Amino acid sequence: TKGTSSFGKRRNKTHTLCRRCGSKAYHLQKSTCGKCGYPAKRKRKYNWSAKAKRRNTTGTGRMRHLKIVYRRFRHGFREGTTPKPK
Amino acid sequence: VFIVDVKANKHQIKQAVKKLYDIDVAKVNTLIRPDGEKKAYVRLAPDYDALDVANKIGII
Amino acid sequence: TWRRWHRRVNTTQKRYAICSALAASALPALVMSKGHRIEEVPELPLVVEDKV
Amino acid sequence: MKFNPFVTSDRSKNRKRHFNAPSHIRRKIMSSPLSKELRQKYNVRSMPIRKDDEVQVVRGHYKGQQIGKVVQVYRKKYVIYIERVQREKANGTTVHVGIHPSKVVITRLKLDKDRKKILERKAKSRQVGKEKGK
Amino acid sequence: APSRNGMVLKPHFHKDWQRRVATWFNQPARKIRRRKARQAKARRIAPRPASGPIRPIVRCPTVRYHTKVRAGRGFSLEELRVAGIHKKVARTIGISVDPRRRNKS
Amino acid sequence: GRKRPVPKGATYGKPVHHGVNQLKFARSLQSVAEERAGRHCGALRVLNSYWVGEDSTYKFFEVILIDPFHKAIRRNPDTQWITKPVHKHREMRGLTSAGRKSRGLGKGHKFHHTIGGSRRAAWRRRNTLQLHRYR
Amino acid sequence: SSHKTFRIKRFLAKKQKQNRPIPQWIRMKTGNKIRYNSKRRHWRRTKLGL
Amino acid sequence: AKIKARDLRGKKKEELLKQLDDLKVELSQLRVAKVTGGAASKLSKIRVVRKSIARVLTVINQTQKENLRKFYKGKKYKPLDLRPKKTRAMRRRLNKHEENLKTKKQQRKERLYPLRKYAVKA
RNA sequence: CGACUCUUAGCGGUGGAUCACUCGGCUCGUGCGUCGAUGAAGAACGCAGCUAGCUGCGAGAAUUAAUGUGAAUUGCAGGACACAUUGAUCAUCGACACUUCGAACGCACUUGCGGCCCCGGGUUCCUCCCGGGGCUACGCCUGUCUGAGCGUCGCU
RNA sequence: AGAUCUUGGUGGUAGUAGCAAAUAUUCAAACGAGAACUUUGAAGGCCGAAGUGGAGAAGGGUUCCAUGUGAACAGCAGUUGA
RNA sequence: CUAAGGCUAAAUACCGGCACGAGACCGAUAGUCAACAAGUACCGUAAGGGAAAGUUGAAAAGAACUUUGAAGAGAGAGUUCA
RNA sequence: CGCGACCUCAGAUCAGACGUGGCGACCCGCUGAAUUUAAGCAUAUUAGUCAGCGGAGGAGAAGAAACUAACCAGGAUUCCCUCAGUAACGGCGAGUGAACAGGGAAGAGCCCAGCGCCGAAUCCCCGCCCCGCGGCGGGGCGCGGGACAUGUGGCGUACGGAA
Ligand SMILES: [Mg+2]
Ligand SMILES: [Mg+2]
Ligand SMILES: [Mg+2]
Ligand SMILES: [Mg+2]
Ligand SMILES: [Mg+2]
Ligand SMILES: [Mg+2]
Ligand SMILES: [Mg+2]
Ligand SMILES: [Mg+2]
Ligand SMILES: [Mg+2]
Ligand SMILES: [Mg+2]
Ligand SMILES: [Mg+2]
Ligand SMILES: [Mg+2]
Ligand SMILES: [Mg+2]
Ligand SMILES: [Mg+2]
Ligand SMILES: [Mg+2]
Ligand SMILES: [Mg+2]
Ligand SMILES: [Mg+2]
Ligand SMILES: [Mg+2]
Ligand SMILES: [Mg+2]
Ligand SMILES: [Mg+2]
Ligand SMILES: [Mg+2]
Ligand SMILES: [Mg+2]
Ligand SMILES: [Mg+2]
Ligand SMILES: [Mg+2]
Ligand SMILES: [Mg+2]
Ligand SMILES: [Mg+2]
Ligand SMILES: [Mg+2]
Ligand SMILES: [Mg+2]
Ligand SMILES: [Mg+2]
Ligand SMILES: [Mg+2]
Ligand SMILES: [Mg+2]
Ligand SMILES: [Mg+2]
Ligand SMILES: [Mg+2]
Ligand SMILES: [Mg+2]
Ligand SMILES: [Zn+2]
Repeated sequence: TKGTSSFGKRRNKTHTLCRRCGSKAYHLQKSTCGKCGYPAKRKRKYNWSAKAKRRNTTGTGRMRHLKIVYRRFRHGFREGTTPKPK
Repeated sequence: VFIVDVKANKHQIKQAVKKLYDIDVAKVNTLIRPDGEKKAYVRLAPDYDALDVANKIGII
Repeated sequence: TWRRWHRRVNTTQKRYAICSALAASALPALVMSKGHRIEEVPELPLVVEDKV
Repeated sequence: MKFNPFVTSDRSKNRKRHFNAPSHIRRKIMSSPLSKELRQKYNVRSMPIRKDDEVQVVRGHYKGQQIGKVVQVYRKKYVIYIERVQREKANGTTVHVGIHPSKVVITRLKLDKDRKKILERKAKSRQVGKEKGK
Repeated sequence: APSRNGMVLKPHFHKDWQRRVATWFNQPARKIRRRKARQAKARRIAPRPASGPIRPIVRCPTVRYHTKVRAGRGFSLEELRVAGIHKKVARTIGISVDPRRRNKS
Repeated sequence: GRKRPVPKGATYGKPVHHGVNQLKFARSLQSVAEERAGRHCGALRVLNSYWVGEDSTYKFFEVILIDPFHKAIRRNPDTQWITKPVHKHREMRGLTSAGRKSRGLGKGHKFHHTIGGSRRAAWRRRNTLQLHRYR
Repeated sequence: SSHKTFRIKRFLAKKQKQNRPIPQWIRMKTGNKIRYNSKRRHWRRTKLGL
Repeated sequence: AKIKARDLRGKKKEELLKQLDDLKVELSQLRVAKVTGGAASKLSKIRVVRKSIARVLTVINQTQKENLRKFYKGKKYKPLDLRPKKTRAMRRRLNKHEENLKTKKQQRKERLYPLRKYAVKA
């Protein structure tokens, strides 16, 4: 039986969590993430899915460093200085 | 019974308790709770009483 | 966005329309019909000194 | 009218700024007129509302000449609480009725060094404007 | 399908033209920016002429335009030599020079 | 030449694209050698290259690379240009001599394909529909 | 299962911690617009990602 | 009775560490009170003690960092955390001296044929 | 006479149309046009007295310092805060700090295991155990040191 | 007014089909506003050791345990409950 | 004209980013998928797919208290201009 | 029958630097369809376009003629108007399709190798001293190392140049 009876035999996970991108697409047997291609240096990105690009593009996360860069650009990336003490 | 940092091992727990409570410990058992914390059962040396140590800590 | 929002009008026709508007502005019936409340204005082609 | 191309007259933008203003400019937004006597004494017109000054209500249900001390400047709801401006609720307890600071008039200021400094700054700017426009 | 008399028309709209459409809503802004740049440059070179170096008198090439005359790129080295101006001082004093132009006549 | 990398020579489509053999790469072998040298030494800058020998199956080139952060390069004008960020991976953007030869650049009637800087620039200019404000 | 890795256990710990109702005092805040935790998960209705 | 950052800057390393240790001990006692119920005042003191710990630690770190900057001032090689962190590209770009130095041919051109200030009558 | 059914109307339900509103979009224009091994984007896990999400933050964790401002925050509680032997909040943000993955960098991971150099302790220098700190990726440039060659030579 | 149109809502059908695979329940009491279903006791039965018993792997992820509630859910109910 | 070596600003481009301004545009089935804890809930092993969901009141003044019921829920009373 | 010089290679957690990855609207280099149109269809068209790969910057690319022309001649590149749906290509079918001149926006020019001359005049690194810190420079000192005659620097580049 290709349906209900066969659905009882699925007890072995193909994919696990990926240590990059945190997605449950890390093919264990191929040792490769189907979303980011983790062992590859470069991120898996395709122009035939703009929705997938915008799901994980820059700005969809925290931008911990880029927010500070955007703020610091407005003052010429000054360093080593402090405001005049009161 | 203490709730400890998840990255601390038995040696570190033993030294921490020994330093900041000035007591000698017999052994340390460690588990990680289902809520993600780490719980340490620290058995003291026989000459130390867990009851009055707990009294002076303030967890009576 | 390429709806062709703008129209170009002949310069002679634009000048013609300016002339018509100016000529109509000196007729009390037309200014009254625009509803500008000219009943105590001394002279409709109202000209004041350059001090203004 | 407005000519500066860097200030907006957009209704949605002005409302967004007003309702998401941080508290340090909500303080400026929540300003109140001074009385005629205070306006004569200090050459200023309006003053940001303060915790311990006495005001009187000039609009709404609590109009009158009674002078009440402010007891709370609740900037999150853009309101202030006054001493006797309160109502009974169902279970018999009294709750303060928040009213907008633009609907009161300040009759006595809570004065310290900062309030005094702001007062002379505003008066000096007004005097400079009068001398420029004389 | 053709319908009665008409002109055989060949629109060049078979090549996905709507991805490459250049609108001109920034034309007034571009004119403003160019005017501002012109004024800023004129202020920068304060007594010097705003348009720039003097240009030579130049006859237009083909038989359609050889009756007209216009401004060239720069004065030729023969012109500068017989006028007594150094080809390296002319640009400093505001004379455009064109080393690759010859004088046939 | 450049064999088309299709399985079993099947280029599924119209017969004009059935070609597998006798196809040719648009860039020259000198440009390919420059690209390989630059890709290996990504910290250096390809300046030029020249032919040193060839076999029936191999061509040999020598590529000049410049370290853009050496002080001898960096303190000398007339060489500081290669240190600019715009001048990185010239061999990959086709800005060296060998890579430039394949872009069809030049002056005059033989090189109308690249008026505007490149073939793509000329194509965009010639295929863009200018819709003014006043038509 | 009973055998599990530390990372899986930590993932499940976070899920357990965040599967709880909202505090009662949230609804008293100024301009709350929150009625209940709409991200509640039941172990039998919907299954976790892993 | 809070502790301020201003009066902590005059103190030296030993009593700064001592006060940090006292604050840490008090914070541990406050956590004990929190788990054993305690009082609302002792619960509210937790944030105060945590911010005091942060204040002492940042004063210590700032003092150590400025001492290191003074020590490494005027040295050819400095630690990376002491070097400026403008931007990766800004650090790669040329410095002022090698940006503005010119060739002998170029400066001879500038000396011999400088740009002149001139006006043209109409 | 009733029930039932139909039509109409009043009232009441069910439902959320219409209208009014709008801290949202869409479009156009302007000025800038700045990421990352000094560790980016992204991800994970944590951090609040009461806090699940969102937001903010990183073991200094809904923030520290500094500067400006000048009496609040607020849902409740608590406690500051002579605002002058300096100051709540907010904003700015140039000092400091910034967990684990990730180009991700000792090796490896649906796990774990090393090596080298210092420091402290159990030891009472001698190197075993424990803790802490710093290093240990690939490619490549200049230089350095150590070398290889029945490569080319010189002297013997 | 139509597009087996799109989204949402609502009827007749209709208190209808149905709540019928694996033999089976009964008596008394307690708690409780409320008991065919909960608990305790008694009785009659079933699984019959290749089990309806006792424990694991994978998978689930807190379902485990105690206390409390009776909104919704457990296609009747519930004082019981994954 | 002088190839097979090299550099070079401006005028030009800009559906990503930072910060702004505006509109004969749309007005919660519209306008971005997203006016809201939206690339969220949820679905699929995965690549990927992907919603619904705005409005008390000026102010909570959000119905004290009495009464029937085990409660849900009612009858009074009360707040409010409603 | 060892010791040296050079050459060509190797190792190092050697001293000091640099590259990697992201974004990718605009830009550069490649690769590159088919749906579609031709009322069928194979060349053609779609289209050097979608998809795919690599590389940048605030712009990029291009760029100072081995040019256009044939005139009484113009004079780097880029962009706009026009040339022009034209010359031309095309089962000369469907369809495709520039350039020159002209008018404007902007306008900026230059450097090597070589040929030669000048006692390598040249450059990097490391120690010392002084003036400075704010992107790490200036000056001087070293019988201090190295690169370099298998060629550094100055003059000089087709508009000629040198003595
Ligand atoms: Mg099947
Ligand atoms: Mg398998
Ligand atoms: Mg264990
Ligand atoms: Mg074809
Ligand atoms: Mg299930
Ligand atoms: Mg020279
Ligand atoms: Mg009705
Ligand atoms: Mg502060
Ligand atoms: Mg293993
Ligand atoms: Mg030998
Ligand atoms: Mg209809
Ligand atoms: Mg029935
Ligand atoms: Mg039945
Ligand atoms: Mg039996
Ligand atoms: Mg069993
Ligand atoms: Mg149970
Ligand atoms: Mg039921
Ligand atoms: Mg919508
Ligand atoms: Mg509506
Ligand atoms: Mg009920
Ligand atoms: Mg009404
Ligand atoms: Mg090293
Ligand atoms: Mg066809
Ligand atoms: Mg057809
Ligand atoms: Mg067909
Ligand atoms: Mg593409
Ligand atoms: Mg890259
Ligand atoms: Mg360029
Ligand atoms: Mg170029
Ligand atoms: Mg030339
Ligand atoms: Mg025509
Ligand atoms: Mg074509
Ligand atoms: Mg001009
Ligand atoms: Mg020479
Ligand atoms: Zn992945």
